Amino acid sequence: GAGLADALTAPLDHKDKSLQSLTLDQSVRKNEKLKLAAQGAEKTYGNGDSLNTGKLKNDKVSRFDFIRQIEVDGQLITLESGEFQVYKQSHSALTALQTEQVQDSGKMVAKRQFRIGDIAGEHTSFDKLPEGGRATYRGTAFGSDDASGKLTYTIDFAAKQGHGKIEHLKSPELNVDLAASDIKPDKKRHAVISGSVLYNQAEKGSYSLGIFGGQAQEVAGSAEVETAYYTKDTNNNLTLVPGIRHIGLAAKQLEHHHHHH
Repeated sequence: GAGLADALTAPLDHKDKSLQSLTLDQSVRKNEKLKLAAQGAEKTYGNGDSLNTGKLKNDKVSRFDFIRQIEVDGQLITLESGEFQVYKQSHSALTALQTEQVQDSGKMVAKRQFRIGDIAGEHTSFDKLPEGGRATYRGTAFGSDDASGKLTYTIDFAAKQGHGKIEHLKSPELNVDLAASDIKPDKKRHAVISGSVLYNQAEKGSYSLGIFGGQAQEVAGSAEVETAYYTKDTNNNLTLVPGIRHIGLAAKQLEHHHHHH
């Protein structure tokens, strides 16, 4: 697939597959500039700009190089550097950022972080949900340095309650269970599910999924798993501090098309 450079250069096309535009909001805030570069050329994005996801492959992670910067007195200052990840589905898509370089004034230090960017798509109205039956969504859960997570979720529309499970991630602590939670309409009446995660029947963080698709075809959100990492003091004093591991979640129902299997 060589159309990943077309996502940064070619305009929006109505014939492109599935979700063709992603509004970059949380990925780049305020006056910041998010420069994406991959394959051939590059494109700079501002807050609210559109990402031409239509020319990216569905159900796969596209990887760009991102430089998050800001202008100070007419000159761009590199705030963050790393890899920008985009997972595209048919009615929803989400982005993630792997921090590789931060500031620490004029230089850049090497720090590795990972956060979830935007989670956008055709939000399903809570007032337009099915009434009865259980939908099975299967897809990907991807975290820092691991895109092979297998996400499985199921929603009961008669009880308005869904639950899930994450498997096959490299770190066995991240293979956590998505506890049962109710379907609730958010501020914009969109159908969202928020709950906790369970490892060995113990709370280890939270998770938030959004229902996307005109007929609730897909679910897309993120999970925050509670972990603990080491901090090396200025005198080599280790401290076991708590941290959060962010996991991108994106699943879809099994499709049945008119003219192909």
